[PDB]
Amino acid sequence: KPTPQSTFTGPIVVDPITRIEGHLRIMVEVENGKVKDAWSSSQLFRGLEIILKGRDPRDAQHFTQRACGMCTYVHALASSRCVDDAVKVSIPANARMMRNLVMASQYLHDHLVHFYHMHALDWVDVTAALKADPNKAAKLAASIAPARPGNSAKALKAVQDKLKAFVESGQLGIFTNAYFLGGHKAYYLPPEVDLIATAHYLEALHMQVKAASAMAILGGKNPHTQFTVVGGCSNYQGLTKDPLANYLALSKEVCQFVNECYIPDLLAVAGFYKDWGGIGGTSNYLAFGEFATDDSSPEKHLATSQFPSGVITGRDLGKVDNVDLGAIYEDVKYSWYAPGGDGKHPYDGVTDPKYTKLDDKDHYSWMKAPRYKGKAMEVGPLARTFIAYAKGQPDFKKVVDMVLGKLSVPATALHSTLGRTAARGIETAIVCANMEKWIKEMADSGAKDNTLCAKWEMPEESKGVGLADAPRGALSHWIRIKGKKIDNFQLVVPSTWNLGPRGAQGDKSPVEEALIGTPIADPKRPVEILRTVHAFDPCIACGVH
Amino acid sequence: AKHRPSVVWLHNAECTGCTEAAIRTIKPYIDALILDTISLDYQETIMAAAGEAAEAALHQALEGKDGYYLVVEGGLPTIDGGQWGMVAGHPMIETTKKAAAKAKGIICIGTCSAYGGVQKAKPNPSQAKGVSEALGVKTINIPGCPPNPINFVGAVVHVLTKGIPDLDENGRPKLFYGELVHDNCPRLPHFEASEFAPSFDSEEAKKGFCLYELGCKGPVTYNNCPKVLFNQVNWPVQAGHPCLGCSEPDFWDTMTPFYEQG
Ligand code: SF4
Ligand code: SF4
Ligand code: FCO
Ligand code: F3S
Ligand SMILES: [O-][O-]
Ligand SMILES: [Mg+2]
Ligand code: NI
Repeated sequence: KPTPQSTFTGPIVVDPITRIEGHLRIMVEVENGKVKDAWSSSQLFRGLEIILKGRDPRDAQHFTQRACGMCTYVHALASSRCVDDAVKVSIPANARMMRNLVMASQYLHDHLVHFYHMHALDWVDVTAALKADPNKAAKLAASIAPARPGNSAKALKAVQDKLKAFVESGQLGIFTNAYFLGGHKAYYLPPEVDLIATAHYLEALHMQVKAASAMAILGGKNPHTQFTVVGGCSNYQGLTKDPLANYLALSKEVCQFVNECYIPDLLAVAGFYKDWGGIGGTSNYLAFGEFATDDSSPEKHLATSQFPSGVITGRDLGKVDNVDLGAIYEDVKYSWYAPGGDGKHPYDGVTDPKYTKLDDKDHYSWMKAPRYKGKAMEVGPLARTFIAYAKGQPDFKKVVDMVLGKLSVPATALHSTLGRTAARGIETAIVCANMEKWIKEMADSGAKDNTLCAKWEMPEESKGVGLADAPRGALSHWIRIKGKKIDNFQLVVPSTWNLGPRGAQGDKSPVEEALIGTPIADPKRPVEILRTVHAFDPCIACGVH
Repeated sequence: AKHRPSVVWLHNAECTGCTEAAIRTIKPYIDALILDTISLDYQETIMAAAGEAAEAALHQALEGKDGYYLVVEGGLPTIDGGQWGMVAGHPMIETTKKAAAKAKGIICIGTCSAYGGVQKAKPNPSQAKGVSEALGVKTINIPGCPPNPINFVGAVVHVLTKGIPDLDENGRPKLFYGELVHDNCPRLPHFEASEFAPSFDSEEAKKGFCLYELGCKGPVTYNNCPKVLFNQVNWPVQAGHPCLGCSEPDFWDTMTPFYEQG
């Protein structure tokens, strides 16, 4: 140490932000090598909310699922919950269990892909892996992870040889112009750790396939599930023995990789980048919760979520408030929408696109700015972890403390880009610890009774909300039904919360705030920006829709 | 000749489900594909470079002496001179136009790039278009929302090793899109027998009755889903859910309401 930082004063623009879903432009002002101001500028509008107007509420889930194929399913889920609430139907227990299991599978797939295939290349210098002695690397792996044949010297040599032949070809493909090429002051890992991380990167490419297969057993296919219907689910087969046996067998494989590779890799990296525990923190966290034992209504979801709901303000872990769905609103002051749209509760949501120009400081994103009682809210794994931790949820309490110990850091160190990164693994491990219980619960239940869908009636006029905590955080779909058709349909999506622009008071969003104080080792290659941005796991297609 | 054929992959107005679908390939797995078979020279979802470095990577690929194949994901938003969809400060339509110009071949992965997709559904606020419509050139269309990785990687390999595969009237390879979903559906005997589920809770649904009365578009949809399945395990009708017709052009407007045949 300490943290490398240049003397750079001037603007930096990073467009495209790669290794995210969707099209993001980040603009920063740097002074003396640290970010002093930031702008999160979403670069694509599609307008699903506009498209949904006048349509059959039953169609909504199929349209809104295409908000994003990275977090596939979650919008279908939120839409189905939303419509179920609007028609006042209570889904059968089996439907609740199946919908929640699919969410679980989505968490596993999503977090595994994000860490390795989106995030790791900010921390891991792949070309440095070619400097590693494979025997020295095998030894280090034994000292930072469980025993596994994949971490043998022979297995790490084969990876190195594959990578070497690739690099020696001159066709670097996805590594062309990487920020780590030729070395970079902000990359700290020993070549041995780079080799290990890179080996797992390749394995994870195979493992995500299995994670998706497990999900498709219940979901019909992945990406873009097709088993939810108003009133529950269609997939009677997903309640039977052999499919659930295969589902559990695939999930156990996935979870073994989470525990053998992902968490150990996350902790290894975390140990080297401990300075990142003082970088990229925010203050307010919101979760709708997930994995409820009672999904009969949004209020029951909020109250019975096994990953609990709640609101933390000012890092005050002694005061988790209940979620007030009436206190959610979206601003458009700094967004590419017509004037007069500020402060709208999603039931009164307005989506009226109005583009101005690139880098217009008054209008600089296609995302709305969701606010809660006036406050920007961080959502996602870190928000969930803090809320669960503050509430004494036993699994979260155990895992957070395992992490705080291994890293010898106080919980306050989690209010950071490192915490945000670590939180994602923490919850992945907890989903994993719960799979067999959840699967068994549904197997037993579906054996006894295979009811999966409830009877319901389309009302003439109504409204509903569907809540979910997607892999990236608190997701809500809000419908108004009039003449049995969609009158208003608004999505308020985790990346909207996290990566939206300033609100009506000119207050920075969580990513914008997190970026303040980012040191920049090399302005030509600002990986630090990527580290923080990527830690939020941005989805611009989600955020803007 | 040791050189791996260069592939440039552009993301336009898309949800990334097509990128996600491609990486579900197992014949070969994606690592093998990009290490042994092709040179994936630009792909925003997974590439290391960002910002100007990513933009230089693209330009390097487009100027490659051996040329490149273009994969396009997403439709093209054309309103306000293409400015509702921008990368690196440039309208998506401009960049795709430029990449297409010298491309050896253009593969549109997904219904969005093939035909316009979800953002083109009425009232099409962004004035989104399919690639062929936007650029005025024939594209190889691998539709579906998303397509099966079998169909995309299949097409990709075919193009590089064999040439342009035989295309149907909507530019879809006949290898994959030459048959109706319905003609290979295990529920076909129920359809023939007029045994339809009237609702998802019905005993008929529980018994695996045909889903036509519930809006299944299998009978008007060309795709290979029942034959090859997804993720090696399932497909929508097997999961008790009607086909939405997601491989047909403009299905968001032609196949809706999804739960009706009206
Ligand atoms: S075709 Fe479907 S899955 Fe592919 S980018 Fe478009 S909306 Fe997403
Ligand atoms: S479920 Fe659909 S594809 Fe199968 S027989 Fe019935 S109408 Fe045809
Ligand atoms: N997780 C996720 Fe996608 C985002 N942001 C959603 O909802
Ligand atoms: S909805 Fe699409 S994925 Fe196949 S089953 Fe129908 S064509
Ligand atoms: O991913 O949202
Ligand atoms: Mg919205
Ligand atoms: Ni998403």
